[PDB]
Amino acid sequence: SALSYAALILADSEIEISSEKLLTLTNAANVPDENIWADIFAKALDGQNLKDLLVNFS
Amino acid sequence: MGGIREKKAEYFAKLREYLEEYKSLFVVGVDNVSSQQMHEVRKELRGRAVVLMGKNTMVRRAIRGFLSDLPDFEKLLPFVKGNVGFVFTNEPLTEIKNVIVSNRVAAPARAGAVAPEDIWVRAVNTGMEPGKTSFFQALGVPTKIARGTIEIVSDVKVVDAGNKVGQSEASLLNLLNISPFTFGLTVVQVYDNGQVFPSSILDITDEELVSHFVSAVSTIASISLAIGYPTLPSVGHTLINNYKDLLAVAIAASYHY
Amino acid sequence: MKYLAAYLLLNAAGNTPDATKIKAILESVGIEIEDEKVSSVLSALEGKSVDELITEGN
Amino acid sequence: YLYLRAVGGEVGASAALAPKIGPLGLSPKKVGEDIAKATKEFKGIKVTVQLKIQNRQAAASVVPSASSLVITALKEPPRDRKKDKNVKHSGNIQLDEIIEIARQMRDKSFGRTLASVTKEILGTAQS
RNA sequence: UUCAUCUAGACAGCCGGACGGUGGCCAUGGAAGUCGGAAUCCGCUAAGGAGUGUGUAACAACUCACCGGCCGAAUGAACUA
Repeated sequence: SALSYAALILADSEIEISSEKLLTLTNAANVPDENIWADIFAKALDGQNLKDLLVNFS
Repeated sequence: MGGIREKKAEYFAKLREYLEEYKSLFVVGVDNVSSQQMHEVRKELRGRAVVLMGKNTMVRRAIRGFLSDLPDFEKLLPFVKGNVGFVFTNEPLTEIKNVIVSNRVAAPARAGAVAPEDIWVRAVNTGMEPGKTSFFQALGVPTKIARGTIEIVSDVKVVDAGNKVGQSEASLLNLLNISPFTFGLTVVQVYDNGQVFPSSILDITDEELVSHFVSAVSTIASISLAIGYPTLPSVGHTLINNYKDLLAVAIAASYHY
Repeated sequence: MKYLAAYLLLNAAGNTPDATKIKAILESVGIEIEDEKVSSVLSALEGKSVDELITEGN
Repeated sequence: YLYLRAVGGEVGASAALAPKIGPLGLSPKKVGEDIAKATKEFKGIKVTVQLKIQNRQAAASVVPSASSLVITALKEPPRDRKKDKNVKHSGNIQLDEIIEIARQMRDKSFGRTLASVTKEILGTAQS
């Protein structure tokens, strides 16, 4: 997903996963901003260990 | 053959326009490669875009640079080595290496050359009649006469990578008919667009990126499954997590329903 | 990594190259791109079906 | 390779075939047949034929060749009687004739381009 | 002193490379790089001469030309006193 890929790149670069930072990467890609989808995404990512989730999975 | 140029400043002048005509400029090593092999290798390049001349007349990339705005001086340490050419091309950097570096032709090693890789000689009958077996023994190849033929006792490494091959060593190997290396235009270097690439880059991984891609793909996939964020790939798994976890509470416990 | 996520994100949108997008996304991240890393990823990408590589997951 | 000399149409000469050894790796008049069949028209100037030997086979590297190709096209057997100026016989090859000789040569020749190949044959033709 | 070669890198030495038009007409027992005797273009092109010497009856290799590097600053040939 463009939104999931944007989150993993933002964490790899060392920058926080928020609405501004996702919006700038999303705009550079050329994909239109949709308020609901990045807002859910930041909310889903809230309270998470990105590192611990990333590795297990079937 | 006579004294007449044998040009100076004239062939440089043709060469001047040649770096400027083409985007991508390579610094390349013929030394090893035979010329049916080089000349064939060059046939490939030539259809696509072409190679031209120098000594120190080559090192004069500076004049070419001076005409434009690109390098001087500024380059890391001018990488040129014995036996260098320039390849001027349309062809992007990465592809040029795969043509040249992958497709090399074979040929024999040489006396006084540094071995590029480990050299071994096999055990079995040489097929040769009694004579100076001693020459083989001198190198540290054990041989003995079995069945009236010279045979090599065992497989062993005669020379390692990064050590020079002795003059005796080379000659004796050639008589055995043992060769083995890959020859073609070793790439020392690349210029494109203000950027300098050395040879480590130029062997261009790629399998590692597949693994990293698939792992990146799994990071995304993982994030997707666990997170619950339902565009096309993730969805059926995300629903399953909310069960995986219920079905699950049953297994440890000891209420039966 | 930065590079991997950036081309993946673009692939989801459906399009990519050196200056136009790869450079644009990482620059949108606010990070300075190493050219050698972009060049290596692109050279590797040529003649590859990204969708097929994804279909086995590893 | 270990090389040899030949005349058009020759077989079985004592001096040329016997001491140089009979290819086929034995049994001359194997090769003596093979060279002779191939040789073409009247003897003229000697050609190289070049010997390569394999297990119970002989093979020869024979180029009279691209110039013998010129002879066929022109319908003129000699070569340039009065060198580089003007020939005694009037063998002017056409431009269409020379590119077709170049087409056929292009495998044997290295040449990059067909236009490159036309120079190489033309340079041979003039002299 | 006179003529040539040198920072576009000479020079002493050491190191290193060579595919293709194609083994070229005359004559002769026989020249085919190299006994005698022609023209001399070109590919591609770091570069790869229809060839410098060493050969066999004749053919039969290997080097050199031409070209590249390690070093860095002058250089050698002719005459004259």
